Amino acid sequence: IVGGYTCGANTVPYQVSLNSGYHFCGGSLINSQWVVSAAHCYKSGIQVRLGEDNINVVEGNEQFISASKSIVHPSYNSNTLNNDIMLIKLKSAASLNSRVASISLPTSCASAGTQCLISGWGNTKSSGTSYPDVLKCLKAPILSDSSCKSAYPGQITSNMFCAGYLEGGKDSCQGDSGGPVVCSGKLQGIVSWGSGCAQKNKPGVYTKVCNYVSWIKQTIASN
Ligand SMILES: [Ca+2]
Repeated sequence: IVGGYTCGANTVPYQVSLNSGYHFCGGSLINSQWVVSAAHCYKSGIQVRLGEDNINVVEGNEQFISASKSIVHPSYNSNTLNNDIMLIKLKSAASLNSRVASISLPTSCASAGTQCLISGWGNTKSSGTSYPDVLKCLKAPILSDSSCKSAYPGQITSNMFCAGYLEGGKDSCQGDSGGPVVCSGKLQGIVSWGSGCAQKNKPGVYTKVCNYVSWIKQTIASN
């Protein structure tokens, strides 16, 4: 997260870190057994780390649970990033309390102008590289479809939305991938892609979670 703020420990209780020897992506806990992330975050041997603030220090609220199975969206295209969503099942159910909690799925899509919270452990610099140990947060609005398409001609599908600031300086970034965009207590987006980070006229692009609720529910019901 570039141009954000330190969230505070366990203030984003649905945020998870996906670990394969190291943090590599975010995700969102949506029930005791399941995490939503980006399909571009797929790999084998994932450990889901819940209850994290400092990802390099054991601070007392962590639950580390291996994934039993990952399900990339059936129509994910890794070239275009269309349908950039994946479900991850935990081998055992997480213990839920106020520091580790699920986030609700949307029942309606969010509109441009809605304010959201984007979070993660990704790079905090728009030029060069600095990875934080503690969770970072950014409040940002959803942008209009027309501004999003104008920013990224030929690239924005009906399964994507832009959020952030056209002036630059405030965005998600590498290592935030897969993490949440939460608006009015609902998971509306997944950190997906963008041109660099925090660049002028190049806002963040997010997977439009409301399009996937049917798939998520039916997949959980049978897996
Ligand atoms: Ca920790």
